[PDB]
Amino acid sequence: TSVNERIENKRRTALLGGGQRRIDAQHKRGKLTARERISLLLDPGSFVESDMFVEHRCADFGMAADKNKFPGDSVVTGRGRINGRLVYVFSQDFTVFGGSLSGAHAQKICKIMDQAITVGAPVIGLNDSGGARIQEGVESLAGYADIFLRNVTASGVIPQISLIMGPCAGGAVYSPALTDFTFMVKDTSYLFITGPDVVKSVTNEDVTQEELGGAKTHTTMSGVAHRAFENDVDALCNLRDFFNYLPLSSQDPAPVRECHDPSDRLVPELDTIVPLESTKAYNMVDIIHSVVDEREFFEIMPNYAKNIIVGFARMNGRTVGIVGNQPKVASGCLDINSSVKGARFVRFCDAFNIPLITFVDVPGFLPGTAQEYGGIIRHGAKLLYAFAEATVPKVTVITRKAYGGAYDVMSSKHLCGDTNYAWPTAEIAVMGAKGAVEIIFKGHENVEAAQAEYIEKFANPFPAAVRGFVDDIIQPSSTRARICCDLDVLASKKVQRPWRKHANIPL
Amino acid sequence: TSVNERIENKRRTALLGGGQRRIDAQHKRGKLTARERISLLLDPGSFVESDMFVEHRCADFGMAADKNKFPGDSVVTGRGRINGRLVYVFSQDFTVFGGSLSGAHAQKICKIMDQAITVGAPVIGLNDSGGARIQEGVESLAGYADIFLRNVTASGVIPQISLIMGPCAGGAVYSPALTDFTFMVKDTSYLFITGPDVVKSVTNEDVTQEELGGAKTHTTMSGVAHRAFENDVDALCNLRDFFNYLPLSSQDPAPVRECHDPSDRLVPELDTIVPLESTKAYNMVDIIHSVVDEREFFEIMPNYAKNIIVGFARMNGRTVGIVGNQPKVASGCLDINSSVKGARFVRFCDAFNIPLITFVDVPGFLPGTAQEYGGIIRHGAKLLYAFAEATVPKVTVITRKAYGGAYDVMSSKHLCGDTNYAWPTAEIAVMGAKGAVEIIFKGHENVEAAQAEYIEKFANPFPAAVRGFVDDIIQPSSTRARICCDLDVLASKKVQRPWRKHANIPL
Ligand SMILES: *C(=O)CCCC[C@@H]1SC[C@@H]2NC(=O)N[C@@H]21
Ligand SMILES: *C(=O)CCCC[C@@H]1SC[C@@H]2NC(=O)N[C@@H]21
Repeated sequence: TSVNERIENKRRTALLGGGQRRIDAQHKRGKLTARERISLLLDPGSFVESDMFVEHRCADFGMAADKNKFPGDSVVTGRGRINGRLVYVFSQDFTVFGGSLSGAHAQKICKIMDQAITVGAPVIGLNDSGGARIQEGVESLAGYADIFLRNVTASGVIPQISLIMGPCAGGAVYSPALTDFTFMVKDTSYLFITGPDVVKSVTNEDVTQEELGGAKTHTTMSGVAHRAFENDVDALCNLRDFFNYLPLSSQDPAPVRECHDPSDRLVPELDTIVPLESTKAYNMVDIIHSVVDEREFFEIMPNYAKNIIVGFARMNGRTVGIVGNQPKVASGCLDINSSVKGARFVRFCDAFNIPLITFVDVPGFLPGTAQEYGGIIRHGAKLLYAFAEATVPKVTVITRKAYGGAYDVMSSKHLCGDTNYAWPTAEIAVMGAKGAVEIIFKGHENVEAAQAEYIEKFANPFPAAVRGFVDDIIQPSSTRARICCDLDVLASKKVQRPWRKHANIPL
Repeated sequence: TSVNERIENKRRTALLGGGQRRIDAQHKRGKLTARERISLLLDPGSFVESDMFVEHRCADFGMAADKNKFPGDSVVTGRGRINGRLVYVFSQDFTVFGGSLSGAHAQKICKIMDQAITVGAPVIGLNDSGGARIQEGVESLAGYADIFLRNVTASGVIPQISLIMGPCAGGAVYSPALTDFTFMVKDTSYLFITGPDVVKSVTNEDVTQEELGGAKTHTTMSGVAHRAFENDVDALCNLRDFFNYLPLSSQDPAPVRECHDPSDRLVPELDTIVPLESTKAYNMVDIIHSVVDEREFFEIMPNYAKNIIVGFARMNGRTVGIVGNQPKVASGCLDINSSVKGARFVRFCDAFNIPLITFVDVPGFLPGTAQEYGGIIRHGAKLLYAFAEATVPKVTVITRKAYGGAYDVMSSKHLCGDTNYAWPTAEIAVMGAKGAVEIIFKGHENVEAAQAEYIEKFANPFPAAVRGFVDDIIQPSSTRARICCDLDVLASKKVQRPWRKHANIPL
């Protein structure tokens, strides 16, 4: 056998992976293989695979046998482009040793992370594993340590996107916790530290795989996964479109893309969304959809902390992040869960120079022992900090209510905001007229007259505007045009801040 | 066997190394072991050994047998102090696998280099090896690559001192080429890429070990080793004293140490060293010894390029570097070899904030085809650059001759010097009076009168001094006091220079 023949056989084996019968199982299971997934993700013909001939060096427990020598060592790594833009990817291959992490496995992933940091290119990981490769022992633990170090170092330098498309257990579960966004695939992906076998052995509780770490749990109740997609093909199609929003590095401005939607059009549909009756809820999403370019909005965590809306959109071609209250759910009140989702989203957009638009309608905080015992004070400070720290353009629109300390938490002008607009129905106060009059006028005669006088003077947007809290009071139909104008002039804004070794968010 | 018993046996094996019989050979050979050498080098009780329990992971060619498992894997690494000052060291142990370099071998060395860079501590290596460990194959080549990368990265950050105390072959020979100073041990150390067996196989020439790569060759003819010491014990004793001159990092000022030698004393011995007869040589070393604190001078490469003197000394407690000509050898003329030694010494002292004192007495360059064919133009530019680039205090004293372009090469005031003094016998000119008059007065009558007129006006230190080339003309007896005064006021001097990615020395 010649050298060239050996090489050709090594290429064909790396392409097959764990063997055709294991591929057949993956397809029976409704899953794509690691190499098929890359072909869908990246532009045709743009993918360049690295280190395809790397094999493990472990010789213990029979691992020195030729029957265990799978070139590629369970990961596909390399670089490519999505719509002409450079991206680094890796995808874990479940057909070789179960997708378990070896020393060399982690290495290959680390090397492309080092290039991505060096050139300033994003990294997308497609995760699917069973955990560490116990046959090597502590080399897989060193593998995890090296990946974790890169994931932390890359934070704020390049965006890191993780899509989980299968099981995930052991140390693998912490890389999505270090990246910026985590997505899952409904009823196909799992994310858990230990399996149901350990849970039942430790505590006398019964649980199945879908209940312990299923995609529905992590997108609806734990707040870990940002969005689950129906299947592998739809998940990668939406991932490509999501990719188009983000810059390649934090040194880059928010991407600007060709846009046909006139920036100066009016939106008459906004003038009557907000009811005059204070106890009538409305859907904030109708406002978000009508303002954003071509009515396209990418919603993050649609099923978790529904009282606050966060997501991506484009206005006049430029990527922006949108945060707003949802009065339809829990009167639009802040709670622990909403503060966690908000702070994380805001922090990402600030780090990568993506402007923020805030739609405020918040009557206060959710009362009760469930929130007080949960540390609502500690968690609420997370959203206040996330806005106060921001140095990217911030445009706030107040649609109806902003009572109490929630006024400042939801990116008020006094946290170094750029512009703040009020709609005619906006009301800014420490509390509603009923509470304020009962406290201010206590024991006096003709309280009912005092109630009428207070409402006429303070139950509107004027006592705040005349003080400099609001820059203008605008007709809702003009909101989009007003925001577009601010975005196109604040984009070159820089501010100074004292030197710090690093930030100290309340956590 | 309990866990504690196993640990105690692992400690005793690491201390023994390659076994008592191999130690016996080392002592028969007149050599100390790697651990005995550290005890001599570092302050008693200050040494802390790291990673004493590390073993190789190679399982091929029988390397998995328990009989090959030597804890420490042929290197002693760790940290300590010399006179209270932190230093990182490693010493290669020849008794385990011949001192050959394994993957893990290089690792352990790299880890202490990473700490030394992080804290700002010097590194001293004691080298003794036979080359790569061929049983591992390409892992030892990766080992060399990682060491080389650290040695380059540390340059200009911490000083790196290498003492070779045994054979050195293969890739190992390049680490002393990356460090700042290389020392050897006479008739015990060797430094060669390939052995005499390869040389005789390639070319029809006979050579022995001492001729191919002996300490005498590298200190006298190739200019690679800075100084050879008689034996292992004397080599480490002089190394400790050398260590006391250098700062721990380039962020530190030149060390200042208690000194009893008055800074303002006169040195009458200098007034009559330089003869009035222009063709009478004198020994520059008598001037150097009489100026420096307590007449202590550390001479570098005493037997190579004897026409130029470089070394370390202290004036008023502060470490300084001294460069000067030696008129005793080749009239004090510059050549290829002298330019190489000078530029390297000057560059080190500048990088680590050690002031320079220059004693100039140079009639020009060595003529002939031996120098022209050797690239005297290219090599002479090395010393000119090394001085011109310097940003540390530079004090120049001109004792007798400075003709031609050599005037500027030997750190003239026009290369951003701080002070420049002339002795009464100094003469600065493009060329001597005889050549200048024959060229200026060609074909004229009464040339002999023109010769007398030229000598009376130009053959002294005045045509340069009246132009601003010399700051003062001083009596030699006051030289030391004048230099001490300049050093104590230039020490806080900083200059600005345009931004550069990196320097581009002519090479
Ligand atoms: C009736 O008195 C209940 C009042 C709750 C109104 C809302 S709920 C959360 C905010 N906190 C608060 O005190 N008022 C707001
Ligand atoms: C006799 O004419 C030889 C003159 C050499 C004098 C010295 S040697 C090196 C310098 N170069 C030079 O032209 N003169 C100096």
